[PDB]
Amino acid sequence: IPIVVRAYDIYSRLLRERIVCVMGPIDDSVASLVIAQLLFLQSESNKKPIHMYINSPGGVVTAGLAIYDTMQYILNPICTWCVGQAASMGSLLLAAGTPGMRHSLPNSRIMIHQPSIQAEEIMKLKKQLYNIYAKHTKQSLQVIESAMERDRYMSPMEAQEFGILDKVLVHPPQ
Amino acid sequence: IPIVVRAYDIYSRLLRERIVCVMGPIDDSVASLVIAQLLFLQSESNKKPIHMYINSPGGVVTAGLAIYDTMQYILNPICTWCVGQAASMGSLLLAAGTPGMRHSLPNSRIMIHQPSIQAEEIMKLKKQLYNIYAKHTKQSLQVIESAMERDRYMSPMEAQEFGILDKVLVHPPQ
Amino acid sequence: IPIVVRAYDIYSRLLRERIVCVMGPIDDSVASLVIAQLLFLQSESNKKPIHMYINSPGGVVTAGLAIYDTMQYILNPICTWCVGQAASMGSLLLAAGTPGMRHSLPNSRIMIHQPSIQAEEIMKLKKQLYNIYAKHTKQSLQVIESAMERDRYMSPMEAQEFGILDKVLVHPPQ
Amino acid sequence: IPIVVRAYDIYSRLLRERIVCVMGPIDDSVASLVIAQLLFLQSESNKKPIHMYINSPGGVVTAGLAIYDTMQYILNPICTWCVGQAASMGSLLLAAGTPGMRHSLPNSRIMIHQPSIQAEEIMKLKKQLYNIYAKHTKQSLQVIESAMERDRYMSPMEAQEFGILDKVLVHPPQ
Amino acid sequence: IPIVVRAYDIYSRLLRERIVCVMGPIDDSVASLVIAQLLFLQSESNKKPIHMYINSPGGVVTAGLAIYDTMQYILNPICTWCVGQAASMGSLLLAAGTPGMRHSLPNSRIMIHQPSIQAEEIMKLKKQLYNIYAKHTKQSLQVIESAMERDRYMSPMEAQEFGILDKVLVHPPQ
Amino acid sequence: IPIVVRAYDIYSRLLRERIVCVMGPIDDSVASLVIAQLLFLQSESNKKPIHMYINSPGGVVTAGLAIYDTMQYILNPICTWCVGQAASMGSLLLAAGTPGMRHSLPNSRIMIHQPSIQAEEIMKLKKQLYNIYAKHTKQSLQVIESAMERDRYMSPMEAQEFGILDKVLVHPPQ
Amino acid sequence: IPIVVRAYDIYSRLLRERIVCVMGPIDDSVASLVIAQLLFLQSESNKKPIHMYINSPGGVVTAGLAIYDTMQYILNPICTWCVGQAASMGSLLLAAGTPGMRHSLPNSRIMIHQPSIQAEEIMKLKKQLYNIYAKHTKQSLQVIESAMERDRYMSPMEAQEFGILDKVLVHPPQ
Amino acid sequence: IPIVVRAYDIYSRLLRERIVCVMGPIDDSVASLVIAQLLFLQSESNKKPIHMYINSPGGVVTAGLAIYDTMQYILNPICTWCVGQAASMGSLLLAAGTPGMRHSLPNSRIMIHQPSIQAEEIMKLKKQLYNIYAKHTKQSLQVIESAMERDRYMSPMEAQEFGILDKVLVHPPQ
Amino acid sequence: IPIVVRAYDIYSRLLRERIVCVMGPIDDSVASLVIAQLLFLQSESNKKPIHMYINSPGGVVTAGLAIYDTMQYILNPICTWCVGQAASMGSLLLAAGTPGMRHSLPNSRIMIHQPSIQAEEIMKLKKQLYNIYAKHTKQSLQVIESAMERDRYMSPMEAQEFGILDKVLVHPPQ
Amino acid sequence: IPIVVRAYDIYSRLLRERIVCVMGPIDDSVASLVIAQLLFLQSESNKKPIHMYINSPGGVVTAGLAIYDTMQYILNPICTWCVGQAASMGSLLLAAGTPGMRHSLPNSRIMIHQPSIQAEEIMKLKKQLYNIYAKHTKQSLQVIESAMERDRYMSPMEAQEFGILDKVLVHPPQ
Ligand SMILES: C[C@@H]1Cc2nc(NCc3ccc(Br)cc3)[nH]c(=O)c2CN1Cc1cccc(C#N)c1
Ligand SMILES: C[C@@H]1Cc2nc(NCc3ccc(Br)cc3)[nH]c(=O)c2CN1Cc1cccc(C#N)c1
Ligand SMILES: C[C@@H]1Cc2nc(NCc3ccc(Br)cc3)[nH]c(=O)c2CN1Cc1cccc(C#N)c1
Ligand SMILES: C[C@@H]1Cc2nc(NCc3ccc(Br)cc3)[nH]c(=O)c2CN1Cc1cccc(C#N)c1
Ligand SMILES: C[C@@H]1Cc2nc(NCc3ccc(Br)cc3)[nH]c(=O)c2CN1Cc1cccc(C#N)c1
Ligand SMILES: C[C@@H]1Cc2nc(NCc3ccc(Br)cc3)[nH]c(=O)c2CN1Cc1cccc(C#N)c1
Ligand SMILES: C[C@@H]1Cc2nc(NCc3ccc(Br)cc3)[nH]c(=O)c2CN1Cc1cccc(C#N)c1
Ligand SMILES: C[C@@H]1Cc2nc(NCc3ccc(Br)cc3)[nH]c(=O)c2CN1Cc1cccc(C#N)c1
Ligand SMILES: C[C@@H]1Cc2nc(NCc3ccc(Br)cc3)[nH]c(=O)c2CN1Cc1cccc(C#N)c1
Ligand SMILES: C[C@@H]1Cc2nc(NCc3ccc(Br)cc3)[nH]c(=O)c2CN1Cc1cccc(C#N)c1
Repeated sequence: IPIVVRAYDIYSRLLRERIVCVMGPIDDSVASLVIAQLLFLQSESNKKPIHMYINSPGGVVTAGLAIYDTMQYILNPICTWCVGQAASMGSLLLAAGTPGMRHSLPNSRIMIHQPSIQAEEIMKLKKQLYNIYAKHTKQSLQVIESAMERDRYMSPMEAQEFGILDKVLVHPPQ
Repeated sequence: IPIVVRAYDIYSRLLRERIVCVMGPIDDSVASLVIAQLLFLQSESNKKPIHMYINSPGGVVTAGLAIYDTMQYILNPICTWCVGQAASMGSLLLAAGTPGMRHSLPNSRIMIHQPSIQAEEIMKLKKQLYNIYAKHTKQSLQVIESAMERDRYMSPMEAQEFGILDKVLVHPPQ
Repeated sequence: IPIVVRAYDIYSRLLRERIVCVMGPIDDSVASLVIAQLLFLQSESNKKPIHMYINSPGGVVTAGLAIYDTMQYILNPICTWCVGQAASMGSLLLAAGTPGMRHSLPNSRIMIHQPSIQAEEIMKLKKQLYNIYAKHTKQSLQVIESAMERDRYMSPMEAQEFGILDKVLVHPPQ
Repeated sequence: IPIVVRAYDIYSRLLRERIVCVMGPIDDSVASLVIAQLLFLQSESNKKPIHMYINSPGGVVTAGLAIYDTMQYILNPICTWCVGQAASMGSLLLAAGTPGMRHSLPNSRIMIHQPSIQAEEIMKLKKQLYNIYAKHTKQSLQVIESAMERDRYMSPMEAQEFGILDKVLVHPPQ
Repeated sequence: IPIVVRAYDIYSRLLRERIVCVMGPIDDSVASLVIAQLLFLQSESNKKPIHMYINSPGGVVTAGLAIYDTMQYILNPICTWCVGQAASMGSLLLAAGTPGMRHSLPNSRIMIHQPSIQAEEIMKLKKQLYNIYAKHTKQSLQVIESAMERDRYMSPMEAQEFGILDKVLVHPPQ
Repeated sequence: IPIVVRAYDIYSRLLRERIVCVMGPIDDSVASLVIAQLLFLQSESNKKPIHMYINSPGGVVTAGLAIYDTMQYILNPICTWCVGQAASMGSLLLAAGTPGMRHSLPNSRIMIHQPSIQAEEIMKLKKQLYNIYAKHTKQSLQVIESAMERDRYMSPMEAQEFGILDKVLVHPPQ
Repeated sequence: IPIVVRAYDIYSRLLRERIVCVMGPIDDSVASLVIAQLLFLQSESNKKPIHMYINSPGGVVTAGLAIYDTMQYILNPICTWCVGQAASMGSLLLAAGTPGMRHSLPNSRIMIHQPSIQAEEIMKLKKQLYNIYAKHTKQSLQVIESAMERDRYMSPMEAQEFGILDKVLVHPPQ
Repeated sequence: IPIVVRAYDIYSRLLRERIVCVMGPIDDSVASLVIAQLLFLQSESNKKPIHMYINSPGGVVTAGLAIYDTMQYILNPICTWCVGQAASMGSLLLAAGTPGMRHSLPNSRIMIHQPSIQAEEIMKLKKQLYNIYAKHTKQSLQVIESAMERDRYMSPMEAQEFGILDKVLVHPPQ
Repeated sequence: IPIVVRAYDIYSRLLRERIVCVMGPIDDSVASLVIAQLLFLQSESNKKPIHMYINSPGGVVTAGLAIYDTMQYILNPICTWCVGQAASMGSLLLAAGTPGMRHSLPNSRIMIHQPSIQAEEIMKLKKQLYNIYAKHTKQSLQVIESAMERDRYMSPMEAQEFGILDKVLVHPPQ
Repeated sequence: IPIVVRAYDIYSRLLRERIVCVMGPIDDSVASLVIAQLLFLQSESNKKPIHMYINSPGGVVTAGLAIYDTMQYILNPICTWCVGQAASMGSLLLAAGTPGMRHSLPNSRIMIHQPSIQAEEIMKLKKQLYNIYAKHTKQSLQVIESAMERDRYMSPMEAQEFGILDKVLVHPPQ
């Protein structure tokens, strides 16, 4: 994490590009940082888009739900880019983007299995996650449950036709 | 924790927005930090409100009681925002907010079970918590005990009708 | 631990409000820090009061005795504020405050039990604690020993009746 | 890691010479840093080349594939310099360089074995790697699968004739 | 590691004397740092010499080969000074210096045993080291193999007559 | 564990008195041993009763369910004696006793909270536990769910009137 | 594990009842023991059946395949009994039983997900498992794959109608 | 633990003298062993007494209560002998002995402080302990609670005066 | 590991069936035990065959070579049965069996990759392994080197075609 | 620990010579063992002497007091032999022997410092030790306190003239 050039860090100038990247497992600290960055970008401008690079092997369910609630709260359109992999919570945040701005890369893998203590609490968490999926991906609850029951990854085109993604860019279209 | 924009980081500008975030488990250090931040915001202006983002999986009983005493001591109205999950100790602070300023998010989870060496000390602490709940939630001691005896998470609407929350917002007032 | 406001840390401005915070267990380093802060505050002003916030689950006997000797040595009046829990050494430093200026929040906890290798040394230290309590709380050595034999936490009102506290404030009296 | 010469660190000036370096094992953080550096160099100039030094013993397949997708996304030609060794996951990044600009030092070691929990996921990743190698190395899928099935290190000349490298420099052009 | 004086660290000023010290075991990070320092000194001036202090108890074979390739690539004459000892890779880098500039100290010990799990890879690396020694030391492959097969250290005079060193200085000749 | 007197061990003569014991946490090995003992006692006599002492603080749900299925399969009447305590799983084993043979000592403790990765699996297991309780205790599903939702122990008389126990002996009734 | 009755152990008499118990995770040692027990029971009598109790959360794939090959090699009919739970690797052993002798208790759990570095080898093992399941359960490979692609536990009736089980007993035949 | 002389172990013959020793902390296994020994001695003879040597630094409240219930259940009179020391549970089992047979050695130490997650559970357990003490020592609940609220050790003579002991023997009756 | 019946352990009767199972990784102790068992079976009868069950994930090269030299030294024909898998040294011992007696089960996995500090020593050992394979498998050195260079598992039929096996039995000979 | 010869262990025959060796630190287990052995030797014959070899670097105060109470309780004359050393509790048990039978060896060292949580408890225990010393050694309390306050060892002759020992033997006097 070297300093890039007014003496900005690689992750400091990154946020100055309206970009909030969620790298690694999603924990309480990472969730709080992402929420703070999203709110700061909203304060800077409530109409400009905010990019979110999603590369996480999982995380906490409550953390992802808080990040999703913050994303939906702010009035900025969220462009979710799956740069790497999209685990259960990562894939949820990916699908939680604005309709028509959920992009990805050719070798990006998406997974919605949600492998997951309090039985009733986690089951109701799964129920509300199914609800969020049915809302964003424009799908039904039965198909979402059947898909999340299978422990398997999906390709960019599969995720695009299923509703998780919208576009699959290989190079900047010009 | 990158630097945002006079060379301030996330957690510094967060406190400059009259906002305090009790993130992670509540311990002696976190409790002291929250108390200092609340008192500093009071010093800045005793009239302006203070926002408290509550996302904690639990914490210490004495720490939460100290945070509650500091909140009640300062003359600033406390807007408790349940951003994520609100454990027993965090749920107390969420209920200890100003009447009419205890907000939450759609996918937030609130718990008041308080899954809790000195048996008599922790019992008196539980009684103090019952009293605080009956005071802020405008409920009785019997119902509070019955609710805190069950290990479960309440929904935003359930916590709003029970007395823990006041409003359940999805987007800012349009 | 963010930066507050000329780019002062939270704990730095804290010491600039004549406040010393004895947080967490009391050890040699914490004791040296508290002693240095007290002496520096005396240097800044020998007549202005010094506020000592006490929240500790215990500590070292010699460390608490050093802090007490430093408090008694400096001419400044020491306002001991119990914010959280006051353990053996915490409660001892609390009772060691200037008469008429020992305060505690409504839900704070006080305990002088002192749950007491050199057996004779620690016993003589215990006798010194007995004497200090008899001096400050205006109580007799017999009742002090009888109370310290019981392992329990005193409430702010109970500690005020016992002579450990002078006031139990709920809100700034105006 | 000393400071070099306006108070620039060695790795800071390194990124300031359009020179990215995938050193050590490839993980989520390292891949995120590499992607950020690549995108920042594209922002500085989308036509000037970008140098990528590869001395990695491997890493996460997802991370390397994300780095590859980022390299292919940006319009800058990527000069992949194999320094020391180019393990499986690095070898792809070494083979993914712009044609006519993939260099390697005389004593560098190249390997594409890619030693190979979700079986279907990792095997689909292996198939994607086969496709990428066939694309960049201009080789067929059968020969790539045969070469990656053998656990061995190729020499710079061997990797050059195999299509992984374009030049094997001993000294700069005289 | 104090600061020497325009507020330069001891190692920062060391690197400003055209000097790169390979201290301790040679790992990937140390190898990358040495390569970056050598290339930076080249950029500063490709004509002035570069001093390399070699004191390491071993290291990685690929790391030493990368350092050697970097040394041979840059057009700067390398003055290798053995300060304290020279392990297998250290002694190799020592012999890899410019003819007539491979100095050492009286009590400096040189070892070329190379106590070398991919067996074929390490054996091919061993053959590469044999070739490098035969090139620089101006010796044959058989004698180099016989020497590296024995696990023992060599004195500065023995290393000078064998071809590893050129001069054995005690004090600056004036 | 001394030998008692034909040179039998404590736990050996114990099983020779048709007396099985579930001590400590219930696990795969313990459950297998209990099943083997129950089947051996059935082989010895399918009509004579079998005593099951329960002093377990819990264990695996599948193990307790295996023990329960073995108890139901064997035709022997099972006298479940709650000695010390009967945690959730043990409590099921305590409730799974033959009607009119579930005994408990005065100071014994009963608890059916069942505090408990696959969400749906554990939820269906909890549903099966609800069904088993409704069957044995002659209670409804709603009351069982309400009771098991509260994390608290029950007294012998409370468990007897609730349906978990039948008799509360202090001494052998004669 | 006390001694039962000529001073036989629990697991000793268990094997003397032509009964083998695959308890806990399946490893090399456990698989070798199961194979030895099966072959010894065959030696005793090739016509008499052999009972295999299956309570395992999984284990090594090669170990389970060795157990399956031993079961199929011996001429004795294998009566599989799912007690407690039959995880993926055990489920095969449960499904590999003789047609018409695969029993399961009411609360037992069956799972065939087979959650599974030698990527190619584990995929070929998964294909062999597909073949074995298609053979024993009298189902097509497509349905077997679509079923075990989901991570879930089947009930006794579900596994019986799917082909993994034959009978679901609650009590011995009256 | 040597063999004493029909090849008896020291503990084997010890238990053959109608003597049970609760040595060390009281856990589930120790509790089960003590219960088994007591019931075996009852089986041997219900009239003859049973000697219980108590040397424990503490233990589990549930284990001590189980041992107490077993002692009260069996008709044999229990002669409690405090050897070395008697902690909370040790002293409870000591006082639980038959009246007129609770002995202790001259230098033995008795402590009933009971220094003690479920708050309500442990509190009800402490209430049960208060009741047991009031029953056996013939003391009132108020004085019992005020006594064990202090953390101190009673001498054999003091414990005899307090009602915990009946005799303090220095030598057998001459 | 129960006892089978004149009070013989399972592994004891196993060796009494002229069988020597090399289970788990091959180490010095396991190699010594296997050699001792082979020589004991030779002493019992030099004409009767000796069965060697091979289920190993790997082992030491020297250990496997010692086992091979022992197998070749004794005049008994060695029937090597691959049960579950045959790793680097396991597969070598398997191929080292007497011609016409190397058997394997349908689902067994054979691998001769031999993924193998002394470099020259291990390379000479691997050359010896090449020679042994060429001797027993009737194959040439080049093909053996090509096969062992690939990290993959051969099926029983493939290993039979490659000369490692002579038969692939599904059931005993009818 | 070999077997000596009717197939008796070294320690078993040692205990059969009326000898109890308190070897190593004195803990609850060793204390119970010594008490049991002493009582067994009493049961065998209350007139014959009992030898006690004392070689321990310390132990527990309560354990030593229990051993002392057992020694004084039994009517057998205790011959305490100091073999190698005598720590605080070891030296106490040594002095606790019968007058005229407290022997030792030439190079045996005696220490009575007693370097010693519960301050008041250990203080009263050390007072009891003072009393025991004054009783057995025929000395006063002041001298005993002054001696135990010094952290130093004593020679056999010093301990004999002080009262701890009675004789200092080198060879059996004949
Ligand atoms: C109203 C309350 C206060 C507030 N304050 C500002 N100030 C701008 C700002 C925030 C943060 C940084 Br860093 C820098 C500048 N902007 C807002 O959007 C909010 C909203 N809050 C409600 C709310 C809603 C949903 C999720 C969360 C959460 N977590 C909180
Ligand atoms: C009177 C005593 C001193 C004092 N000092 C100031 N100065 C402002 C200030 C405080 C902190 C930072 Br950082 C920056 C500026 N402001 C106050 O509100 C208090 C109140 N204190 C009593 C008190 C009451 C309740 C909880 C606690 C606690 N813990 C302490
Ligand atoms: C006389 C000796 C020197 C001295 N020096 C100053 N200078 C002011 C100062 C101190 C510290 C910081 Br940071 C900044 C400014 N002020 C004093 O009060 C003392 C007293 N000392 C005696 C003494 C008494 C009791 C406890 C301790 C202790 N520990 C030491
Ligand atoms: C459109 C989206 C936003 C964006 N923003 C800028 N700004 C320049 C800049 C970036 C970073 C630093 Br540090 C400094 C300056 N430049 C871009 O190339 C992209 C592309 N993004 C899409 C995209 C494509 C492929 C991989 C990833 C990833 N990870 C993301
Ligand atoms: C051509 C490529 C880019 C390049 N860039 C510059 N710029 C100067 C500079 C470098 C680094 C720092 Br810090 C500061 C200033 N100078 C060069 O010598 C090289 C050579 N590279 C090829 C190359 C050859 C041998 C080993 C490695 C390696 N590892 C890489
Ligand atoms: C029919 C099958 C074979 C069998 N064999 C005997 N033999 C007596 C015996 C068993 C064990 C010892 Br040790 C000593 C003597 N007795 C039986 O009850 C059963 C029942 N089995 C079915 C079954 C039912 C429920 C749970 C499990 C389980 N786990 C297994
Ligand atoms: C022919 C070969 C030798 C042999 N020997 C006997 N003896 C009886 C016996 C075995 C074991 C104990 Br313990 C006690 C008595 N009985 C047999 O079934 C076999 C079969 N063998 C082939 C074979 C097939 C499948 C899996 C494995 C494996 N692993 C091995
Ligand atoms: C009636 C039930 C069965 C029974 N069986 C016998 N047999 C004698 C015996 C027991 C053990 C060994 Br070892 C050797 C011979 N004797 C009895 O006292 C009891 C009493 N039971 C009830 C009961 C009461 C209190 C605590 C517990 C407990 N834990 C259990
Ligand atoms: C001659 C030497 C002594 C000897 N002794 C006997 N006695 C039979 C016997 C051996 C072992 C047990 Br257990 C029980 C009975 N039988 C022999 O085969 C050998 C051969 N030895 C040479 C030799 C050759 C190859 C590998 C090794 C090895 N390791 C050793
Ligand atoms: C009266 C009570 C029962 C009793 N029983 C016998 N039986 C002989 C015997 C004991 C043990 C083995 Br092993 C073998 C044979 N002999 C006795 O001395 C005692 C004395 N007891 C009281 C007592 C006094 C002092 C310390 C402790 C202690 N700890 C206990």
